[PDB]
Amino acid sequence: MLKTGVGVIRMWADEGSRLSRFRMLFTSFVEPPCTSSTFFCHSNMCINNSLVCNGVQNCAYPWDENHCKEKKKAGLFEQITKTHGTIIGVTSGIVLVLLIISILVQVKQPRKKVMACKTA
Amino acid sequence: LNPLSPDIWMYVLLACLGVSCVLFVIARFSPYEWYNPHPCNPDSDVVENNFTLLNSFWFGVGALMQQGSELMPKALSTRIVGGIWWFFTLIIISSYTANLAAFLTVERMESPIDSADDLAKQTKIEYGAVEDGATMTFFKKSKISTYDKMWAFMSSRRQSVLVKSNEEGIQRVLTSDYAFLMESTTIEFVTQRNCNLTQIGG
Amino acid sequence: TLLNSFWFGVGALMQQGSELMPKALSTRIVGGIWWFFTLIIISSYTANLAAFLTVERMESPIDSADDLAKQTKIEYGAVEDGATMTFFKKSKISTYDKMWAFMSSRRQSVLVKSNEEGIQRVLTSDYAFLMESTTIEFVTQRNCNLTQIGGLIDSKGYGVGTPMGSPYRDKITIAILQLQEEGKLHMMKEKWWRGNGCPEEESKEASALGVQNIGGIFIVLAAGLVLSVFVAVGEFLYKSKKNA
Amino acid sequence: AFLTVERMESPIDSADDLAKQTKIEYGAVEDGATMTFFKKSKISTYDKMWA
Amino acid sequence: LIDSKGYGVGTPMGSPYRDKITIAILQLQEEGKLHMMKEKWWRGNGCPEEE
Ligand SMILES: CCCCCCCC/C=C/CCCCCCCC(=O)O[C@@H](COC(=O)CCCCCCCCCCCCCCC)COP(=O)([O-])OCC[N+](C)(C)C
Ligand SMILES: CCCCCCCC/C=C\CCCCCCCC(=O)O[C@@H](COC(=O)CCCCCCCCCCCCCCC)COP(=O)([O-])OCC[N+](C)(C)C
Ligand SMILES: CCCCCCCC/C=C\CCCCCCCC(=O)O[C@@H](COC(=O)CCCCCCCCCCCCCCC)COP(=O)([O-])OCC[N+](C)(C)C
Ligand SMILES: CCCCCCCC/C=C\CCCCCCCC(=O)O[C@@H](COC(=O)CCCCCCCCCCCCCCC)COP(=O)([O-])OCC[N+](C)(C)C
Ligand SMILES: CCCCCCCC/C=C\CCCCCCCC(=O)O[C@@H](COC(=O)CCCCCCCCCCCCCCC)COP(=O)([O-])OCC[N+](C)(C)C
Ligand SMILES: *[C@@H]1O[C@H](CO)[C@@H](O[C@@H]2O[C@H](CO)[C@@H](O)[C@H](O)[C@H]2NC(C)=O)[C@H](O)[C@H]1NC(C)=O
Ligand SMILES: *[C@@H]1O[C@H](CO)[C@@H](O)[C@H](O)[C@H]1NC(C)=O
Ligand SMILES: *[C@@H]1O[C@H](CO)[C@@H](O)[C@H](O)[C@H]1NC(C)=O
Ligand SMILES: *[C@@H]1O[C@H](CO)[C@@H](O)[C@H](O)[C@H]1NC(C)=O
Repeated sequence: MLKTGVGVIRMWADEGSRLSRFRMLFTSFVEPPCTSSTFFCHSNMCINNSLVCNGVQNCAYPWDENHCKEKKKAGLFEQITKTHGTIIGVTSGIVLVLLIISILVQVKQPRKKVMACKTA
Repeated sequence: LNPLSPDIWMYVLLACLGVSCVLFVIARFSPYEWYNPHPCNPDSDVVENNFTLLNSFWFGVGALMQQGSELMPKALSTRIVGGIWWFFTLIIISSYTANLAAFLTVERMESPIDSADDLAKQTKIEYGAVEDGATMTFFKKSKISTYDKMWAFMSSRRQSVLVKSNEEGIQRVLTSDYAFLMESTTIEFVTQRNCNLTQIGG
Repeated sequence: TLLNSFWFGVGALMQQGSELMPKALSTRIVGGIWWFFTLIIISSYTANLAAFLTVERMESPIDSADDLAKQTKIEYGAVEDGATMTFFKKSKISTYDKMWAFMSSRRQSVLVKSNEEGIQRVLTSDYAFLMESTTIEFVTQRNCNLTQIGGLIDSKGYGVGTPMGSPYRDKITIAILQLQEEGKLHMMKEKWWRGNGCPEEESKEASALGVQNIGGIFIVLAAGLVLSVFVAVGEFLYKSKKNA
Repeated sequence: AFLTVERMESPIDSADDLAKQTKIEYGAVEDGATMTFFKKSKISTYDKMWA
Repeated sequence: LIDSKGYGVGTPMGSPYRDKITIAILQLQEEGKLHMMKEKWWRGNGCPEEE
């Protein structure tokens, strides 16, 4: 938590240990109180609004990316989609045929005083 | 509505629209269903069925809510529909009652965390402490096996769970699954000034 | 009729009632019992299905490597040319040679390279990886979705080594045997081999019945209607021939 | 309720769960290696079995 | 298993027969005889029942 204004991090390695790895992450921050366009991280910090929901958890706990994701709704409509939505509609392709044919049978063929064969 | 998934509720109502219509098709197709309701000297063009499209569709719902009806499946062709649609109902209601008797007892079988010994088990709920206060110094030199095991979490996984300040420690509880450990008076100040919080344990 | 009396049986078994209307005192005693036969069966079906959905007590496959010798559907495993693989290929017990009889003839996939690579085969397939018995007790308590089935096949033993001829062979043997009986050598085991929170399991609410749980009914429902049409054309042939 | 309580009841199963069962009494041979093990044990479950 | 003891062929205090039986015992574990000897005597006379 470098107090001053710039930082000059150093890597030292040689013929003995050339294969070495590290990956940094810096963040500018100001002490409280905290004005607008500054997500006030509770870590004695104030970071820029550009760091909000970008994907780096700067004020070490994920405070900016925590409580941040776009989601959806409508659990009845979360399956009207690929294959599972088709097998609803495949059987809906069955049931609707069983409905319209059941319209024609009742209208064309009555119940009262008729012969003992019809139907389709 | 919860004990059955919302695709089952659509598949049941699609079946009730289905099986009622298929029973309607067979009812004006079957020859051993055309009967004579004639009290007098029979056989003068008074041979009918009972099943309209309205009647066959109030045999579907009438056998789904388990009340029965009057529509009276008489032909062997139609009773097989009645012999299955009844068995379709008797599994759905006996899986609705069985599953709703699982939601109401699992919420009774659970106990809320009320004692830090039971917080020693809950790895899904993370601990907390103020940074190097009296509380943190208590656990790292404790001797009771449950308390050292509570330190065994916070030592190995420090990094996030050992927060800096008490005012900062409240917001971790307020915005996550956190189990912050402060002085017992400051809890009794915070709890009655912020009514959505509590003190579990002793 | 015989048809009417047999649609009083099913009509009172699915609890819908019927029209057949038992009128004689002789017949109502049959109706007075067959109704009571139904009301216990359905109330023991609903009661027991409300016991499966609130307390899941899942069973298991293979529980002893002798029963894993039968399961050709579940493939074996070993680290590549470790102590484990060398044990089976010179074993003598007929079950263990038969376990080698799988892995020799079908090598090619089931004899994986590394122990860390061997865990992922179990984690992502139907695999039966065979490692040292301590490393199981380390892996199982650090990855709570895994288990140890079976017991102990071989009996090895670790040991503080020494040069060939040394006083430090014997005077550590005095020292090791004290730590077993003092209880430290067991207490040291529960410091390091104890896992970080594996009791994460309990009776969870089922959250639904899905098509995976109850989907056989729609198969029974669809098969009943297709059977009915074959019955529906049956009277159509039967009545017309008797009409003619 | 009868059919879910008996499913919720588990057998005796690992001496830690025998530490709870006061209804099922313990045992040991008289002053053998087994009895001498518990009275100088240190693990809290085993001392409670000696208790 | 609660404790871990171990049986063992004894010897007088300082003897060559400590070491040269240790060579011999360790061969019988890996040859498989020492397990096969266990299934000669500890195998019971017909319990199976398939549980
Ligand atoms: C893939 C499967 C497809 C198979 C195709 C399925 C086809 C099944 C078809 C089924 C329709 C016919 C069977 C029931 C009879 C209906 C009753 C009625 O209407 O009056 C009947 C009276 O008959 C009587 O007098 C006796 C009645 C009591 C016993 C009924 C038979 C028991 C068969 C138990 C099981 C039955 C079969 C069960 C099938 C599982 C009419 O009698 P009749 O014929 O008019 O008399 C002829 C007289 N004549 C020559 C002078 C004119
Ligand atoms: C025992 C046997 C009985 C069988 C009878 C079966 C039918 C019974 C007849 C009538 C009862 C009601 C029918 C609803 C059935 C499915 C809806 C559903 O799954 O619930 C979903 C929505 O459900 C609702 O909240 C209300 C319905 C939403 C309105 C839009 C769909 C209705 C339109 C036409 C529908 C048919 C379309 C197809 C036909 C044209 C889930 O509820 P929720 O929103 O998540 O609740 C919010 C609160 N919570 C988040 C904290 C939990
Ligand atoms: C008009 C008639 C009304 C009468 C009412 C009676 C109500 C009840 C009255 C009294 C309660 C009975 C208490 C007695 C104890 C039972 C003894 C027993 O063990 O089971 C007995 C079985 O048979 C029985 O269960 C007897 C009772 C039922 C009789 C038949 C049903 C009544 C029909 C009418 C009711 C429905 C219609 C409604 C009526 C409006 C004998 O068992 P077992 O064979 O010795 O077992 C040993 C065999 N083994 C060795 C192989 C294992
Ligand atoms: C008039 C009839 C026309 C149709 C209208 C029906 C009316 C109602 C219409 C719609 C109601 C809802 C649809 C019903 C099925 C639900 C969809 C589903 O996924 O379930 C099943 C699919 O089912 C099949 O794929 C079976 C193959 C075709 C059905 C054959 C029926 C009997 C055939 C003739 C009978 C011959 C007679 C007797 C002689 C022997 C699930 O199958 P799964 O592969 O296990 O799923 C994998 C997922 N899992 C592993 C995680 C579980
Ligand atoms: C007149 C009629 C009298 C006969 C009664 C005898 C009843 C005895 C009933 C079943 C026999 C039980 C013996 C064991 C065999 C079960 C195995 C089986 O076949 O399951 C089959 C399904 O289920 C069926 O298709 C069978 C039922 C047919 C429709 C029900 C009508 C019953 C007759 C009328 C009853 C009405 C009321 C009663 C009054 C009459 C297997 O399905 P699958 O094809 O493998 O699906 C593959 C898809 N999968 C891969 C995703 C899984
Ligand atoms: C429940 O357990 C089964 C059995 O292990 C899991 O099925 C395997 O899952 C892995 C990971 O997705 C796959 O690589 C395997 O191919 C699956 N095997 C089979 C036979 O399906 C299943 O994923 C587990 N359930 C969940 C929600 O993870
Ligand atoms: C950094 O700060 C500016 C002003 O506070 C703000 O618009 C933004 O979050 C950052 N800048 C850019 C160019 O994204
Ligand atoms: C407690 O609950 C929410 C935080 O989850 C907060 O918005 C609400 O205002 C609080 N209620 C009070 C302070 O009475
Ligand atoms: C255990 O396995 C399941 C796969 O069903 C997975 O969801 C879970 O995350 C695994 N646990 C760990 C710690 O990897």
